[PDB]
Amino acid sequence: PPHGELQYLGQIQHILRCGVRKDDRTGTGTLSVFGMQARYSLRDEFPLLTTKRVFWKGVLEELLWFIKGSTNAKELGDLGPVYGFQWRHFGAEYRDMESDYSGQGVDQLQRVIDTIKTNPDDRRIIMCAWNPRDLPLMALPPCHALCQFYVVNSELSCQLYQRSGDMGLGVPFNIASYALLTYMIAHITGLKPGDFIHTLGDAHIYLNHIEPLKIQLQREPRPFPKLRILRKVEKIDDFKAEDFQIEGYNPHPTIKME
Amino acid sequence: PPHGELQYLGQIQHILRCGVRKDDRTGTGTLSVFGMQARYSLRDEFPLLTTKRVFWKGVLEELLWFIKGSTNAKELGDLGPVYGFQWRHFGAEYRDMESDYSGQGVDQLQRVIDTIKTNPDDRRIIMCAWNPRDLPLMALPPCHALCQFYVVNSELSCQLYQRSGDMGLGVPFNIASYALLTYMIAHITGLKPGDFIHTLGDAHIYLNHIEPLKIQLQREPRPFPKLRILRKVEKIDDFKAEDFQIEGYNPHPTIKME
Repeated sequence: PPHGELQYLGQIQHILRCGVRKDDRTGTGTLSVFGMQARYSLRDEFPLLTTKRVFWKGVLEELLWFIKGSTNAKELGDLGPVYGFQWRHFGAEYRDMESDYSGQGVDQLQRVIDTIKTNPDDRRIIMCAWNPRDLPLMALPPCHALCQFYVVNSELSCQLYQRSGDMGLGVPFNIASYALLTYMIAHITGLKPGDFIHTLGDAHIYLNHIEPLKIQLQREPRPFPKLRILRKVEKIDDFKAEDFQIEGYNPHPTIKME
Repeated sequence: PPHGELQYLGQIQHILRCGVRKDDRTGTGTLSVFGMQARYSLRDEFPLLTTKRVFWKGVLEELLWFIKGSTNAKELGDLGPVYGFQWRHFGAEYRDMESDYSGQGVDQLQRVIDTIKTNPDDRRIIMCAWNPRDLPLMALPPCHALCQFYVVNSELSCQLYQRSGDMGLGVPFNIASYALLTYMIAHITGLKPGDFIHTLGDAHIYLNHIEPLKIQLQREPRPFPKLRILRKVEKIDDFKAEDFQIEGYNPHPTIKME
């Protein structure tokens, strides 16, 4: 039964071979394919990629920061609404990063947790993230990412749809990130993690990443690690970095893409 | 190079074999898998499924009705905001179906067309549809479907993400529907149709459809038809049913699912 990371390596191989040239916002070149999907099992393993060392400590710390709702870069400097502010205070008007937003906006993340435990069958267990630069740009701007949860047989699955995905830098970091979110939610709802499904719109490789990813393709995945939560934790806000332990992670060396 | 409909038949076969029992809103049973994707080429063919006769005339008429923005069921009886009203008047307050909503709300569909012709590289060419019953239900309710367009080399691609998909009845009808939308938009933006990518959250087969779909699996797809637009058309509002001709469609017989 093949290793999940073979999907990622195959998608990289496909973009290299079949991707078409397409420029991004800033006019920087990519090789691009529209529409991809991959599925990573979260059952007794954790999809932290092994063909390069992925920055797990930063996945953890940034996710914890989003879950706090912070718009204070210094906790990770008044950034405006980023993934925390929209995840915890969606639609509440944003003053400074120090302000007080209790009971203000939709709390998308708590709403997710609450629906899982009031109606696990619900097909609408959805949380969206916006790229901050889109918010001033237009009325009803499109989300950057939408995440859907699904529960069957006491297992929690998650599907992330991203309207674009940077295959070299952003995608491995996001697989780990939404896998960890799924572990965290499953933990507080008394469910077992199931699958993480990653779906992209414009899946792209930046031109300056082709060579480093060409070498990464030569590497054989090792068995994924396990993730342990080392405490019975109750509310999603109560998690801290020290509650998590990655086990049996043995990646190939770091690859710098910029 | 296999026929695109083999993907659909395979997904049906997978749900039958591996789907887990899961109830819908009304407590009706389905076999369910979370996360699927399929890709249908729109290049010199049109993905109107052939293992059963799909109701093309109703795909066309309902799509044309959505594009009108109508909330008048009699044009296809004051339904409230359905896919037209959100596609053409997103956020404008809805009185009666006869009212006057020019310049009211975001016109998601025109916005899509306008971005394709002002910035084809844009990764944010997105239009969402809501299930009407969700609108009174909560603040910032999740979309039912999100559709993303993509342009490279003068080809227009579309990805539909649906948070649930009824595999027996709804999915063939939606493949044809968003394929036709893609043909229509490509036509008015001077592009060639590219791919239609169909991605689902909870992909499910209703229990009472298992037997009919079991027979449908025994059938061999025929070559997809072609779709012709028989007029140079200018604005998306100017299309009419008689502008379209399906050619070389030779499906297997109708299958009634209810």
